[PDB]
Amino acid sequence: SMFLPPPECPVFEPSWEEFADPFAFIHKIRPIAEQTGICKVRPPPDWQPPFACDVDKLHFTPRIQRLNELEAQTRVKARDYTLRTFGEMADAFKSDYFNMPVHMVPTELVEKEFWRLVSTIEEDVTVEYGADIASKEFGSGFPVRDIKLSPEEEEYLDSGWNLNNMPVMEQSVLAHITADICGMKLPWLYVGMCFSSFCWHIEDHWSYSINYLHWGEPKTWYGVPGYAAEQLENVMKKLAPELFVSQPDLLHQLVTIMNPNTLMTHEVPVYRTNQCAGEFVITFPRAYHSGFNQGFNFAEAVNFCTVDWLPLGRQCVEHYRLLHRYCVFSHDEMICKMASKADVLDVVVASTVQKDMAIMIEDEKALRETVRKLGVIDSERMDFELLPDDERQCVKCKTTCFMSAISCSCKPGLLVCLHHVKELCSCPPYKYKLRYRYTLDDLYPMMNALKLRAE
Ligand SMILES: O=C(O)c1ccnc(C(=O)O)c1
Ligand SMILES: [Mn+2]
Ligand code: NA
Ligand SMILES: [Zn+2]
Ligand SMILES: [Zn+2]
Repeated sequence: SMFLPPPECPVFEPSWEEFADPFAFIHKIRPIAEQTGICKVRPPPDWQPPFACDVDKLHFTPRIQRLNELEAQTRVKARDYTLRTFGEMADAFKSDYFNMPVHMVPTELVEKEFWRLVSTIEEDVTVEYGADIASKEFGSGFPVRDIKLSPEEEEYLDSGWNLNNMPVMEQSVLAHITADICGMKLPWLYVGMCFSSFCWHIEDHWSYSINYLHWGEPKTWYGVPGYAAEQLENVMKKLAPELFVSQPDLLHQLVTIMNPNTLMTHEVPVYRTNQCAGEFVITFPRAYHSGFNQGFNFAEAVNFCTVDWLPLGRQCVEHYRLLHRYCVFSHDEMICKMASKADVLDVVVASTVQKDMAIMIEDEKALRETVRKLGVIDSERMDFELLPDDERQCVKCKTTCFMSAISCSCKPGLLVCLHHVKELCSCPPYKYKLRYRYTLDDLYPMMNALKLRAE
């Protein structure tokens, strides 16, 4: 009556045969899990990657978090903690909050209380949360090559489910990107405490994510399937329109806490789960998710992109354009990079890239015909991939240009994409130049190499 828990998301317990290949498994469960947005994966009982670190030498500065439903928070960014001192703070907080030992506090009660707490104006509870990229100063919870490693660690070094591997494996198309995009290739570490929260969001470029809880108390999740993404946004926009004002850049994205019952009242499907230590949660493309930690814990997560994802990635960039949102990378640049490496691509990958590339080329063909009819005549080849991102964003829609753009000597350095030829300046279009990475004639042999590779 006060909080009605959403239905549970799917839980999978793969055999060791099934577990051997994460991408095969994820493809397999996808028909089920994409209907719920998130799912949980329990590894085989003896898959137990060793965790080891010194709690006194690991330092980080956490973000302070107010817990108010519908209040704006920024998706990225008062004191430094070691893992030990954060833990001591975290345990004391929960212990004092409930006047109980921490293991005795029912997960159902922490959940109820979380939603009461964020709802109540009179309550002004603040907590702290660590969110930080895998670095030399704070490394992965999974074993990596560096130290002399134990046989136990060597067992899990090359695991597909070791989250350092998944990104740079042949089957995350993100692995092929040469643009560093560190925020999307490197794992992130999350040190949680009771009620510390992640707001409703989807991943950049509508990518997958995979989250492993190394140890500690559970992480509570809510997820919405990709097909219902715009439904959720419509609900949120009505209740919190300030979150939907356009952002000056990626460092100013606004997100918020919102009761899943509010979504369920508006017929948005929502699923929940308690992720416990040693379990994975996978989020699917464009699947909204949010949650909070039950207590002191330690999680690790990374984004990835399968061949299943490529056409959604193209759709995402089109969606970003319509919203004037910045891109993390150029999707077309990634496609062409892969084409230029057709001989070493996996064959199913080559086949899928070929299909996306065919759409890209046909769309590009139409756009160039349109701008020619606008009276843009001069053109010059341009290696867009050499420009810093902030030097190749469309003035109007902020898209990262790669296939082509329009420039005018009138405004040096400024570019518009071919959708916004009329937004560059007031000179007549005969003064403009079409800057292009490839002629259409360059592009067809590139696609053809993919075809040969694919057979
Ligand atoms: O704080 C987390 O555990 C979490 C969960 C899902 N997603 C994110 C994220 O930042 O993408 C963070
Ligand atoms: Mn996320
Ligand atoms: Na509150
Ligand atoms: Zn544009
Ligand atoms: Zn001009």
